[PDB]
Amino acid sequence: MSGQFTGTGTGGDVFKVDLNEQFDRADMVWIGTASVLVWIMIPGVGLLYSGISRKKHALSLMWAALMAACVAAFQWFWWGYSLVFAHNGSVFLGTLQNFCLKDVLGAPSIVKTVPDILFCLYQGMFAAVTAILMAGAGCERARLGPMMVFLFIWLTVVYCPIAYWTWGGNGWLVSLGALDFAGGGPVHENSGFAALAYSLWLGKRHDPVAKGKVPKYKPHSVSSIVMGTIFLWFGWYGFNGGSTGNSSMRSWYACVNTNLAAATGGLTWMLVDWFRTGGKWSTVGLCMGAIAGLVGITPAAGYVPVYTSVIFGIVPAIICNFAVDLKDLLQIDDGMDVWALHCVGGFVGNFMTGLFAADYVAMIDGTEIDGGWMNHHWKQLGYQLAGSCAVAAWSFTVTSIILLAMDRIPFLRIRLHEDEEMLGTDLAQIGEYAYYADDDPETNPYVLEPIRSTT
Amino acid sequence: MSGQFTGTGTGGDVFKVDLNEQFDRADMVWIGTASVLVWIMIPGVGLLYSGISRKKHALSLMWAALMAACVAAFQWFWWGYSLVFAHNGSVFLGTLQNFCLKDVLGAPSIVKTVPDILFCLYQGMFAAVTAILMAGAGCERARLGPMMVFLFIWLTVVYCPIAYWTWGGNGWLVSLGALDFAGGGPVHENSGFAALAYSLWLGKRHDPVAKGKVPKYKPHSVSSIVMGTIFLWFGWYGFNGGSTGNSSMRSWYACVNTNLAAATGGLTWMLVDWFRTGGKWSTVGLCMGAIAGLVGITPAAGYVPVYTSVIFGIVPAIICNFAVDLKDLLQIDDGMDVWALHCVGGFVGNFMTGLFAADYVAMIDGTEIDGGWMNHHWKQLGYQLAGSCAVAAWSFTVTSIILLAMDRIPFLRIRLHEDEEMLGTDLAQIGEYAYYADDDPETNPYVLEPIRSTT
Amino acid sequence: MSGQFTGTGTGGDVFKVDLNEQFDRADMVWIGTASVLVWIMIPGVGLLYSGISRKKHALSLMWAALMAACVAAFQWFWWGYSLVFAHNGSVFLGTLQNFCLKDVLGAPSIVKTVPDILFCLYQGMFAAVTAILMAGAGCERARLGPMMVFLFIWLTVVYCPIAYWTWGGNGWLVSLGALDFAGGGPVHENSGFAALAYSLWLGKRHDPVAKGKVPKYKPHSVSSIVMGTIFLWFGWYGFNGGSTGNSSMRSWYACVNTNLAAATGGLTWMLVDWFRTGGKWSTVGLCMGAIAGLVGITPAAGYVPVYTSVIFGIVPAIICNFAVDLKDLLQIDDGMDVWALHCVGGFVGNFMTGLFAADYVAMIDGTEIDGGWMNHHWKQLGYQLAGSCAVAAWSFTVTSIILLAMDRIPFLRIRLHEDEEMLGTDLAQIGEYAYYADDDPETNPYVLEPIRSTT
Repeated sequence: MSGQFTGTGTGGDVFKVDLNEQFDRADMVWIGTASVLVWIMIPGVGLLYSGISRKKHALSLMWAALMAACVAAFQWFWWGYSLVFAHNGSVFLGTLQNFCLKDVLGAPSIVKTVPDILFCLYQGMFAAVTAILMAGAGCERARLGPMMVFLFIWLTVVYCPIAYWTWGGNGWLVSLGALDFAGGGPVHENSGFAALAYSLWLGKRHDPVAKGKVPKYKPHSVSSIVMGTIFLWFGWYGFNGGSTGNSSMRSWYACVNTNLAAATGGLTWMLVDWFRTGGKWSTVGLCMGAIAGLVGITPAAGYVPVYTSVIFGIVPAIICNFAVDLKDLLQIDDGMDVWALHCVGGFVGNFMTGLFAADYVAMIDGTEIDGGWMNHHWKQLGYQLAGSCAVAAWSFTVTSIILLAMDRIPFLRIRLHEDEEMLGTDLAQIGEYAYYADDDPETNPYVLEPIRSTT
Repeated sequence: MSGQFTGTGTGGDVFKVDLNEQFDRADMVWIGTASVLVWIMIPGVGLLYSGISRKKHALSLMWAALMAACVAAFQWFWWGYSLVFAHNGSVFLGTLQNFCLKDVLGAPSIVKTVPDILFCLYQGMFAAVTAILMAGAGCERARLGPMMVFLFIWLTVVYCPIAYWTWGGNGWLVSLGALDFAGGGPVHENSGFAALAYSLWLGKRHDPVAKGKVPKYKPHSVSSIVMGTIFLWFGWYGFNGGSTGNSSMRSWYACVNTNLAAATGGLTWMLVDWFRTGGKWSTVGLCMGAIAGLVGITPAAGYVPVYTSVIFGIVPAIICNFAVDLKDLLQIDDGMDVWALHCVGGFVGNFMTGLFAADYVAMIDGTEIDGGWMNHHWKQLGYQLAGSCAVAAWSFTVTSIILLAMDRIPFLRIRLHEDEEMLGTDLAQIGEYAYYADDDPETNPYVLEPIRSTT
Repeated sequence: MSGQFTGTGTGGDVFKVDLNEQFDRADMVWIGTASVLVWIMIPGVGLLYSGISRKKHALSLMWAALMAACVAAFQWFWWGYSLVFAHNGSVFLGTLQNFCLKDVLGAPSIVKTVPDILFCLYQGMFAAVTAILMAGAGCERARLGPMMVFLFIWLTVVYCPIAYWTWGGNGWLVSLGALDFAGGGPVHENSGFAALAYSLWLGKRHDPVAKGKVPKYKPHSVSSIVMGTIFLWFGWYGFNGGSTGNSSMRSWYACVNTNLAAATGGLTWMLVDWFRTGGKWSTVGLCMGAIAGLVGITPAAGYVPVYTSVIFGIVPAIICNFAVDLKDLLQIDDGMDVWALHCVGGFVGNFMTGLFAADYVAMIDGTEIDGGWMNHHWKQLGYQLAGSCAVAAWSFTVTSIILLAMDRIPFLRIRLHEDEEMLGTDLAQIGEYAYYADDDPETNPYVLEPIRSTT
C-alpha cells in the first residue's frame, strides 16, 4: 500500500496520491467534451434513418435511439468496456478484469493521455452509436424485447472483438500496422456488414419499394433526415476530434478535415444526383453525401493532409451513391441504407487512408506512423485491406449466426415471419389490442409491437 | 490599491494583477462548457413536459422555456446570484452585496477552483432549469404576465434560500453535513414540492384525464418527449459533470454515473410498465425512467461508486412509476408529473446518497467527506433526511403562500377560476379576440391567453 | 531547416519541435469547443428564418443551412481563410498564400493564443453563419444552382474583405481603433445590408403579405422559430465566448453578457408588442427580441460592464421592433427580416459599443483598449461609425452588383422574373415535372426548383 502511480488497477490510492497529476487537465477536458458530443450522435443516427426510410417502420428510430443508448450503456458497464480496454488482453480480445467497471479509475488508459474512467466514458459512446446503427439497420418489423437482447449479444461478440483488434492494448490489427483513426472499422464497416447480414437473412425480398420503376429517394420525413444530419455533423467533431486523446492541434486539424469531408461529400452526392436525374436537386442526396464524407474521413482524419480530405468527401459520395442502387438489383430495402453508407463508405475511407496517410500529420502531436503511399510506404494499403477483410468476415458471419440462432428460438425471434404476425388493422378490431388503431408514433404511448397471430 | 489577490470583491485590480493566475485554466474551460450544456436543459424541460401532457395546454412549454430562460437570467443578475453566492451571507441567506452583479469578477467563488463570474454563469443555469420546471408544473390555463411575475418572486424567495442552504458559503445544510452533489435539493426536490403545492391549490380537481378508467400515458407529442429527453440527457453531463467545479477525473466519474443511472432508469421504468400492462412497451415510460435516473443520481453522482449508480436508476424508476399512479387516487393531473419525477425522484436519490456515498470517491479530486453507510457513517442518512424535510417545508409552504396571495389579487391571479374565463370557441366569435380561432401554437403568433369574461 | 518556432509558415518542423508548446492547451480546448458551438448556429439560422416567414418558401431553409455549411466550408478552404487571415495582407485584403489551406498549421494566428489551424476552424464557422444568413435573406423563389454560386462569390468578394478590415493582421478598421468584439460588422451588419440589397433589387414589390391591413407576425412554423432560437442562443456562447481567443475569465464574462442581453432583448420585444397590440403576447416577438439582443451584444460582449449588457438587449429590441414596420411602408417582405435584425441590430450594437466599452473589462485578460465614453474616450464613437459606414457601403454596393450581374446572365439568374417561371400547379400537370404536385418539403425528395416556362 504505497499507493504511488502504478499504471495498473485504479492507478493508485486516492488518499495518498493525486491521480490527476498523471494527466494534462486540458487533454481531459477535451475528451470529456468530445464524449458529450458523441452522445448526441446516437439520436442523430435515429433521426437520419427514421427520416430516410421509404417504408413506414412501426418502431420509431428517434425513440429507439434512446433505447439503444440505454442498452449500450448497460452492456459497456457490465463487460463491454472490459472486453475492449482491459489492460491484460490477448491479441483477439480483452478479459473480464473490469467487469461492472471494477477498478476503472485513474490508471492511464490504452490511450495514455487520459485515465481509464474518462476513456471508458468516451469509448462507450462509440459502442452506443454502433448500437443504434444496428437497431436502425434491423428495425423493420422488429420485436422490441428480442431487439434489446440482440443488441446486448451483438455488442458483446461482434463489436467488442473488432474494437479490441482495432484499439485494444494488444490488438492484432494495431500490431500489423493498420491505421484507423476514429474507429471506422469497429463503428462503420462493422455496423455496415452486420446490416448486410440482416438484409440478406431477415430483410423482405422482392420488396415493393425496391422493385420495378420505383423512386430511389422517397423519404418518410425530410425534417428528420436534416435534424439527424445536424446532430451527426455536430457530434462528429467529438467523434473524430477526440480520437487523438489530447488537446493538441492534431485534434483541431482532424476537425478541419472532418468539416471539409462532410462538405465535399454533400455537394458531390447532390451533384451526382443532379447529373443522374437530369437536373433535379436531391434534398436526401445532400444529407447522405455529408454522412458519406463523415464516414469516409473517420479512419483518416488525424492522418491525412487537409487538402486530401476533399477526396474523402468526393470518392465515398460517388461510390456510395451508386451502391444505393444495388437495392434495386436485389429488390431488398431493409437494412441496405446502413450498409451503403457505413459499409461501403467505411471500406472506401479505410482503403484511402492507406494511400494518403502522412507521417508529418500524425507527428503534429508526436504520434509515430510509417505513413501511407504519401510516404511511399506501399505496404500500408495491404494492412488496410487486412483490416477491412477481418472486419467483414467477423461482422457478417457472426451477425448471421446470431440472427439465425434467435430466429429459431420462438421468443427470441427478432422479426416474425410474414405468415405468423397479425395485421395492425385486424389487431385494431380486437379489444385487448385496440391501440393498434393508432399507427402513428406521435400520440401512441405504446410501441406497435408485432403480435403472433396465435394469440 | 495594491490590487494583489484579496479573495474578496473583484479579486484584485486587473491593471495590476492577472486574476486568471488564481485558477487552473482547464478547470475554467470545463465549467464554461458545462454551463452551455446546462443551458440547453432549459428547452429540454419544456419539450419533455409539453410532450408528456395528457391535456392540450394553451401555452406551449417549448416556447415557455425561452420565456423562463429570459426571466431567470434577469432575476439572477438582479439579485438571485447575490442571495445564493454572496461571500458575506448568514446561515439561511446571502445578501445584496452583488446586486446587478456588482463586483462579480475574479475572486475565487464559494467553489474556489472557479472565479465568481464563471460560477455566476454556471449556477445561473440551475436557477433557469428550476424556473422552467416551475413554469411547466403551473402551465395549465396560466396567464403569461402573472406567470412571469410568479417566477421572479418564486426564484427570489423559494429557490434562492434553499440554494443558499445547500451551496452558500455559510449554508446551514452544508454545515450539518448533508450531501447534495449537483443540487437535487434546490432543483429537483424544490421544484417537485412546489409543483405539488400548485397541484393541490390551483390544479383542476376531478380532472377527466385522471378519473375513472383513463390511460396513464396519453401523450401530446411523443417526438417532443423524445427531443426533450435528448436535450436533458445531453445537458445533464454539464449539470452533474460540472458540479465538481474542476477538470479532475471526478468530473468524468460523475458523467459515467450519470449515463448509467439514466440508462438503468429508462430500462427499469419500461420493464415495470411491461409487467403492469401485461406485455406492452411504453414509449413514454422509457423517457420518464431515464429522467427518473438522472434526477436520482443528481445528489450522488460525484460521491457514489460506479456500480451503485445502477441503483439510482432502478429504485427511482420503480418508486416514481408508482408515484404517477397517485394522480388517479387524487384525480388531479395538473402539476403532478413534475412532482412525481422531481420531488419523488429527488427525495429517493437524496436518501440513497446517505447510504452509498463513499469517501474514496469524493477523494478522487481531494474532496473530503465522512461518507455514507458505505463507510458505516450511519448519521449521514439523518443529515440527508434533514435536508429533504427542510426543502419540503420551505418549498411547499412558501409556494402555497405565493400562489394564494397572487390568486387574491385580480391582475396577478395566475390561473383564472373556471367561472370567470371565456371559452376560446366563443372568443373566436368575437372580432377583437378572433385569433383564438387558431388553437394550435404552430401558426398562431399570439399566446392564447386566458381572458376574463368581464370584458 | 532548424525547424524552431518561426511564427510563420507551418510554425516549425513537427519532426524537430512540438508546435503545441507555443500555446496554452486550455485556450485551444475552449476555442475548439466554441467552434463546434458556432457550427450549430448554422442550422439555427435556417430554422429561425424558415419559421418566421409569412410566405411559403419553396426552398426549406432548415435544409438550405446544410447546403450553406457545405458551400462555405469549401470556399473557406479554397481561399476564404487566406483572404482574411493570411499573415502577409495589405490593409484591405489578405492574399492567396494559404490557398487550399497550404501551410496552415502551428504558427500563432492573428489571434496569437491559438494556432492557425484552430483559428481557421473557428473563423470558418463565422463565414458559414453569414452564408446561411445570406441564403435566408435571398431564399424566396431562389434557384439552387445560382444560389450556391452566389454564396461562393459573395463570401469571396463581400465577406472576406469586410472580415479582413475587421480582423485581419493589417486591417484598416483595427488600425483606426474601431471595436468589434465578436464580428458584428462582418457577420450581422454585413449580412443585413446585403439582405437589404436583395430586398430592393430582387424582392417582390407590392407584396400581398406587406400591403394594407396585414398581420405583422404570421409565422410558417412557431416550433421552427423556437428551435432555431434555441440553437442560436446555445451556439452564441461559442460565438461570443470564443472571441477572446483564450480560456481566461473574459470569455466567461462575455458569456454572462451574452445571456443577459438575449434575456433582456426577448422580454423587451415582447413587452413592446404587448403595448403596441393592446395586450397580446407575441410568441414571435420573444424570439426576435432574443436574437436582437444577441446581435446587439456581439460587438460589445468582451468590452462592456455586465450591468450595461441589459442596454444591448433593450435598445436593439426596441429599435428593431420598429424597423420591422418598414416592411409595410415599402410593401416588401423578401429579405427584410434578416435586414431588420442583423443590419439594424448590428448597427445599434456597434454604435453602443463606442459608448460603453471599458478598458477595465478588456484588461480582464490583458487586452489593451482606449475604451469608450465610459472612459471619456469620446473619439471612439466616430471610429465605430466609420466601421459601420464602410461595411454598409461595401456590402450593399457590391452585393447589388453581384445580384444584378447574375440577373443579366440567364443560367446564373438567382430569381427568375415572375413572367418567365412556371406555376407548380401547372408543372404538376406535366409528366416530366409531376413531382411539383407535392408542395410540402417534408416528404418530397426534390427541391421544388423554379422552372423557366420556356421548356
